[PDB]
Amino acid sequence: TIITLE
Amino acid sequence: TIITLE
Amino acid sequence: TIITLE
Amino acid sequence: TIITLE
Amino acid sequence: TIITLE
Amino acid sequence: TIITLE
Ligand SMILES: [Zn+2]
Ligand SMILES: [Zn+2]
Ligand SMILES: [Zn+2]
Ligand SMILES: [Zn+2]
Ligand SMILES: [Zn+2]
Ligand SMILES: [Zn+2]
Repeated sequence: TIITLE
Repeated sequence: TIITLE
Repeated sequence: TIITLE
Repeated sequence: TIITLE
Repeated sequence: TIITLE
Repeated sequence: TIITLE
């Protein structure tokens, strides 16, 4: 699982 | 699962 | 699992 | 922002 | 921001 | 910011 917030 | 918010 | 906030 | 995975 | 994985 | 993994 990948969760990314830039 | 990939969740991305830029 | 990867969680990233820049 | 809310991201939830159960 | 809330990120939750159960 | 809250990050929770149970
Ligand atoms: Zn993954
Ligand atoms: Zn995936
Ligand atoms: Zn991983
Ligand atoms: Zn919110
Ligand atoms: Zn918040
Ligand atoms: Zn907070």
